[PDB]
Amino acid sequence: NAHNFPLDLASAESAPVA
Amino acid sequence: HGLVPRGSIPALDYNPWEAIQLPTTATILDMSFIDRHHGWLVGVNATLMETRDGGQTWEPRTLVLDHSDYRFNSVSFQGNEGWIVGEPPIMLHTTDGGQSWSQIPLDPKLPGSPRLIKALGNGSAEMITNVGAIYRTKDSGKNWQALVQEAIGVMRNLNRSPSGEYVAVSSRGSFYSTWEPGQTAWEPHNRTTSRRLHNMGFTPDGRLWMIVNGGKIAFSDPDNSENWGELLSPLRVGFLDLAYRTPNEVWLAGGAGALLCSQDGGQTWQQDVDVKKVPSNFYKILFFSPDQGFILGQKGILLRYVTD
Repeated sequence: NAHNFPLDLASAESAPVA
Repeated sequence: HGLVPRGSIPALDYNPWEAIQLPTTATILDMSFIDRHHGWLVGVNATLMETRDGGQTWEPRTLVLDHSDYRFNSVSFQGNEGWIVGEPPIMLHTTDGGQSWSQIPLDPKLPGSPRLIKALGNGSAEMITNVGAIYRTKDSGKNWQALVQEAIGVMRNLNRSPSGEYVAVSSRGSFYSTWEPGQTAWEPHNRTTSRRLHNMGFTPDGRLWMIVNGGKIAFSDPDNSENWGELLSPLRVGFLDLAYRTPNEVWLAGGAGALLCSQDGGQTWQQDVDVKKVPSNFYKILFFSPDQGFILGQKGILLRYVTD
């Protein structure tokens, strides 16, 4: 299965977990 | 436990590995060190543990997540900056040596699930997914850019070279693929044995190594990374990982306590008979220096290299 990937990603603001 | 009969392959005179039982039965999947003493390990069921004595003792660290079913696949520290990725998609990040951790929500467009993260220090990292997507961040994970555009199939047993190259075996071991910076796509390679490929990685001298089904290994040609030498049979058992401690000393880990060492760069092999007592497959060998190394087992079992 051939796949073409998003060129850019963005992350929402991080949340504390520890 | 672990009595080996006469006629086996020659035994190593010394056992440098000590078995450790972690305070868990979770399988451990990866480990990374900040310096010689302070390190971290991760595993199934969102297991996260910290050492401050070089891995002699480990303490669990509490995380508050939305559930505890995550498989933490990979952990990587460069200095005080550390990253963890896992499945279903999760990413954790620290900038203070793991005192405090934040979850970085991963873009829902992420292709596949994270399999490896590599800390580059000072806000940069690269991440690879099981379908071979490669993303780099330079701003502590706020933005990611694709380093490759195209791939085929599901990858397995990703390995990274010192210069940032990757090699991966396909999900069925029928072929393998390579990528290096500047390539818009992975390049697939046909395997050279009938036997299915189980794992591949890099030597300290610019070659590839491969483990194939049936307890056999091979090394690529220095003249031509796509020509492979003769299949070797170290035990005359399936092997799971291979790792160099020095240019010439190679360790080969397999099922049911199988652990071999070669002191001639992989030519001849000796069995570490002492670790055959330990009732665990040996999945992964990690050397962080010539003096500091761990082998990941099952049920919370680790082997720790003691310098001797």
